[PDB]
Amino acid sequence: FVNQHLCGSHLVEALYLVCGERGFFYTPKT
Amino acid sequence: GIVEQCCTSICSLYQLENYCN
Ligand SMILES: [Cl-]
Ligand SMILES: [Zn+2]
Repeated sequence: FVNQHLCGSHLVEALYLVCGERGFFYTPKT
Repeated sequence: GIVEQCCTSICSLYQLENYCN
């Protein structure tokens, strides 16, 4: 797999795909 | 954070994998 700049909802889209059933935390405050 | 890691710089799906529950 390759790198890529993931920004805004595309990041959360990526996360969803990557994680799926496991779910994920989106926390831009870090 | 992920914004910095993946938006400001670049990242892989493995790096993204670190944020799954
Ligand atoms: Cl955009
Ligand atoms: Zn977009």
